[PDB]
Amino acid sequence: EEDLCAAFNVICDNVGKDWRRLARQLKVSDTKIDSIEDRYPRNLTERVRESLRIWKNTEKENATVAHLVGALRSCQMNLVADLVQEVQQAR
Amino acid sequence: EDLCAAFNVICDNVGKDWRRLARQLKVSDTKIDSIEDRYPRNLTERVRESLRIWKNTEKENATVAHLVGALRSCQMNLVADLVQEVQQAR
Amino acid sequence: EEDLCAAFNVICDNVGKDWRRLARQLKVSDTKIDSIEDRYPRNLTERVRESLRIWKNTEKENATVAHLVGALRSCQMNLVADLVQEVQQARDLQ
Amino acid sequence: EEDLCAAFNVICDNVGKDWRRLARQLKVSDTKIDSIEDRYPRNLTERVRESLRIWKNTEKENATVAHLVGALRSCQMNLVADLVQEVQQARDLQN
Amino acid sequence: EDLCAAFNVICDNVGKDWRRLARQLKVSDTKIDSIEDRYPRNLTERVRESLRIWKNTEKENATVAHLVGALRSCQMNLVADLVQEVQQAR
Amino acid sequence: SDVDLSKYITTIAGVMTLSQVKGFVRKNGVNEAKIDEIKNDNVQDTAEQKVQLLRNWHQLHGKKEAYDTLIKDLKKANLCTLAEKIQTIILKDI
Amino acid sequence: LSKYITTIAGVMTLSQVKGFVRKNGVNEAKIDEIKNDNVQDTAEQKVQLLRNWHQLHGKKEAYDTLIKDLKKANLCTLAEKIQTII
Amino acid sequence: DLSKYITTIAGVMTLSQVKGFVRKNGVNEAKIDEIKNDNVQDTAEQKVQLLRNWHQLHGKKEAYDTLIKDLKKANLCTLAEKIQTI
Amino acid sequence: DLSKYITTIAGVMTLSQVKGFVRKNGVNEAKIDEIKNDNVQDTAEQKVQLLRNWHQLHGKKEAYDTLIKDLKKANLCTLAEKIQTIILKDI
Amino acid sequence: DLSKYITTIAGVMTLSQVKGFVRKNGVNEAKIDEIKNDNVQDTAEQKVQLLRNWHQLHGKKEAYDTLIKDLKKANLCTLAEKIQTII
Amino acid sequence: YITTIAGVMTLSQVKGFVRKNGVNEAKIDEIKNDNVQDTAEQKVQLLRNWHQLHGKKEAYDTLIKDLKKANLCTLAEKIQTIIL
Amino acid sequence: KYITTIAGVMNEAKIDEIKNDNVQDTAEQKVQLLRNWHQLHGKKEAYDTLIKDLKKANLCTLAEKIQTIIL
Repeated sequence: EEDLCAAFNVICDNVGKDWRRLARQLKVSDTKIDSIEDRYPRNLTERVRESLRIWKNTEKENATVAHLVGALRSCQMNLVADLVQEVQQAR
Repeated sequence: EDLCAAFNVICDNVGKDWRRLARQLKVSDTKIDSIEDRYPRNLTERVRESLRIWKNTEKENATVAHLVGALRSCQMNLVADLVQEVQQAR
Repeated sequence: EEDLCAAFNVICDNVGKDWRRLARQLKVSDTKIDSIEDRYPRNLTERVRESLRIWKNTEKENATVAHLVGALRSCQMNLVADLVQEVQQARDLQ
Repeated sequence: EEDLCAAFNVICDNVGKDWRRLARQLKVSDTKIDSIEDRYPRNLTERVRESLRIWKNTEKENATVAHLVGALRSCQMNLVADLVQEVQQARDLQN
Repeated sequence: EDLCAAFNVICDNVGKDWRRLARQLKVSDTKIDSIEDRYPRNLTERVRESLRIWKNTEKENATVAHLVGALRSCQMNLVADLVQEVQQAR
Repeated sequence: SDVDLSKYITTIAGVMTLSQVKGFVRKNGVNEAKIDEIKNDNVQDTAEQKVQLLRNWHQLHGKKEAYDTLIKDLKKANLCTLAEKIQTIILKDI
Repeated sequence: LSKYITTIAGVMTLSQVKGFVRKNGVNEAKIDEIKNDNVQDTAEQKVQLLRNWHQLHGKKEAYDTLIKDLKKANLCTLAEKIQTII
Repeated sequence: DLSKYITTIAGVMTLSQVKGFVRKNGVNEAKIDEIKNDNVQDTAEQKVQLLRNWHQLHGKKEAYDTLIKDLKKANLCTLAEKIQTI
Repeated sequence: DLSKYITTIAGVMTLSQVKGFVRKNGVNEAKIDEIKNDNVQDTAEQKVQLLRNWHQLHGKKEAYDTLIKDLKKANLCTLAEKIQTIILKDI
Repeated sequence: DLSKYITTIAGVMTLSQVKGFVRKNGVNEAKIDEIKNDNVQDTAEQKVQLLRNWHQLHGKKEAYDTLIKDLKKANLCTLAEKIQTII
Repeated sequence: YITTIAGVMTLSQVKGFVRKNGVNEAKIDEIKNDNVQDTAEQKVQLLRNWHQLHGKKEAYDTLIKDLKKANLCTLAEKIQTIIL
Repeated sequence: KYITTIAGVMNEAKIDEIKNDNVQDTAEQKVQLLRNWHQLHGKKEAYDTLIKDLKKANLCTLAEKIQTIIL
């Protein structure tokens, strides 16, 4: 299911400085958060994409769509959860 | 460059209020966050980056006159007047 | 050996930006700190692992788990030192 | 020659985080500014030296101490302008 | 190695006000900018770098007595006393 | 209506003042920790505090039924003139 | 008023600086933004209110506006001293 | 194991009193200044890092009841009981 | 030994008194004004930093007795008694 | 020569005094905003950087006299004398 | 309705209601100095701190007792009913 | 220093700014105003100027009190 990438491009363009909440409500540790910060010093969208990529690799096949549209609810982030729903509905 | 000469008049005359020029010139908020992260302690470079992103989005449309009009719409005119005054001089 | 390595992974998974505090207390020179910082600029965990390899290869025989835990106690790394102790305690059963 | 490199040390030894203004005035493109920024993300003096070397290579035959001071005075930098002029006089008196 | 322990009593005691000691410790402002650009979020490492560059520029003159005298000059007494307690206990 | 406030956040935040924005969001499901984080993140910067508070509210408040509840709360806040200003701004923009 | 804001602000209190820019058309949110970003600091508040007016209005015909605004409301007593500086 | 709550305790409470608590429990002002300069204009990461440093200095062995008691002494009854709900 | 007691002592004692006390023990207005300019609208770090500045300028030895003498150099008997009581309770 | 005495001079005046002195010199508000937003929660760094900016605007020649004349013109002889004694 | 409570209650009434739950002088001074000419936000923060200090229980009863002590129980009950 | 001990028990733009910035703090505003006036009067002959100002304001009680504080 490539719909994750369509949803992934929505998230990279919808959350900025508060990306740490995504890496904490999801399956990422604080040491990995610091590693992600180090890997991309100046960029931010690369970091927000990398946290999601790490989470996807961790969850393997369990988390495809709903485990993201619902993981964007416990960390607030409802608006991005609404947006990823819309892209999946159309395509 | 013709735009570069008119660009330096804006990168050196507006400071903290660069978010207005960025947002009211077709730049998103995640891109603004990327600009802030890229220049944690810098303001002129932040203004230059916002202007550069706007110019990259507009491409061919990105001419001086549209920039002056957009500045005027942003409630600011002195930098719009200055780039206009330089435009006649140069 | 697997005894010390199981404690290295807890270190490589619990300390972030403070990888130089630890190495200064862990018998690592400042020039070495700068060299490792300029060697792995895109992998913090690799930097921590390289900081720990210097101690694991310099002390050799004296590089025991208890020594590492005590050194972590000295440098105010008490939570992670406890986390290493639990693994040593759990693995001491076998 | 040798007398050209002498005035490069004082400017490298004075301006720090504000090498962007010098690069902009000394005819350095924004793409090259970003290239130097990414190449040397921690060493400021290396970035300043790179900007000055780019300007000197671009000007070639027009790269002289007087032109360098004129450029350094176009972008508002007058403390360095006096410092560069001070070193240049000493070289002539010495030889 | 006596000066190595001296930094550890200062590298973890003094905080954001390292600039006063650095300039008092005969350090140029361009080198201060280089330090602040080399370690953007490593203030303790910045203090370590400033003291290292001072020790490098003083060489043989970089002794504990010089360090404590300079610290006491720029209204930095407790760190001067704490580094005196360690050298007294040693 | 079904208008989208994603491209209107900057302007509307510009119209409102900081005290009114704070009181409204605190009265519309925003805690104190986020308010304090915005305050100490953008100290001496209110034109960005307004935008950050509005963005956080509208982010936790989803897409559907956002402008409507904004105007409803403003009407209950005895500040209808700002709501009319927002209506005119949206009508001119669209 | 190319670079004259600092000197002219030294004659007018904060009441007169705000009362003049407000009659020019500066938004009350912008006044609030400076006040909340420079609280307990009157010296910086005066400059930024006057600087944004110079931005909101523009450069052409700058000085003629202050003379009329600072003396129309029976405030011409001290308005004579401002011209001495210029 | 309180490693999974430090990301929430910071999120349910302000920064000033968290800094006061970690300083009271035995962290020096140099570390607080280093953390503050680590993330400029970012108080969420600052809070999680201050709590992380407090936890590092305290230790895993009995890392929760001491925190609850210390907060109770600081009149944090609301957040001593709120940690259990979440 | 006031190294660990700069926070609680600052918390109990008010800023309008901390400033008066430090402006009797050799402080300059190029540092108190810097501290006022920083930590804007936050009179907790201000108190902590004023007390820390006094203690750092006055060194380690002769600290608690210095504070008590300075407090007694004005109408602050109740504050001095409270400080003595909390010191006794702590140790 | 004020090149090595900027910091010691800067540690005598308040931030408002330094800002007013540099504004009277003729520095743009963009530089003030940039220096404030690059060194936040650090008043000493703001002051020293403002003085360095004023120095780069001005020159080594006629620098001490300019500073003393500007400071005396604002009825601030207390700080002006201190610079002379320390220099 | 913290702002409404501050507006309806007098300044002396607000001080008494704050002191009726153990409000330290240092905390009051910090709140006053950290928020100048913003009495609404300062009052809201002070009331939040007082509610946090007094706990979840013995809060409505404490407010009722404070209102009774000021002989303004009827006015106070109106504010509480609107909020809850 | 001296302004702290000269506080005792006692360009209009600067006065207005001091009043506005410290409206709720009377002691701080008074200290700032006294320090500004002392700085404007000049460092030299501070005691003589203060004594003359006190005498011209019919405040001999403060001048006598100030003399005791000085010596």
